[PDB]
Amino acid sequence: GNSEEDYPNGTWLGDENNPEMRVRCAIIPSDMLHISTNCRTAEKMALTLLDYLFHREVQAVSNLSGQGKHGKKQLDPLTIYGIRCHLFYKFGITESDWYRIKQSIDSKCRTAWRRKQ
Ligand SMILES: [Br-]
Ligand SMILES: [Cl-]
Ligand SMILES: [Cl-]
Repeated sequence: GNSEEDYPNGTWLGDENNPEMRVRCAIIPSDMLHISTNCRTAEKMALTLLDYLFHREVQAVSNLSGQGKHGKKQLDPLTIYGIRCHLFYKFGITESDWYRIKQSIDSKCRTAWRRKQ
């Protein structure tokens, strides 16, 4: 989401006060606060956000780059940037951290695909 109207009942990933580090999403306010306090590492928060933001059927046919053996859709890039910003504001992730978090997201998408077979 670039705007509040995209998800009127949702939340901002990142910080609403920063136009360059915010992405509107479908997660409701109380659920976002639950994720904040229950997901105690950046990796756990990333993977939990992924399950709130992308249906498992979408995860099964997607990955970050949109590449695979018979094609994969890219996970929505603006939403992924929103995850990055959200993790930065909560945990202070570095570039190295983010690369690894991306590896964990891609592994989760591969697991979603395997579970369907
Ligand atoms: Br990004
Ligand atoms: Cl809150
Ligand atoms: Cl778990």
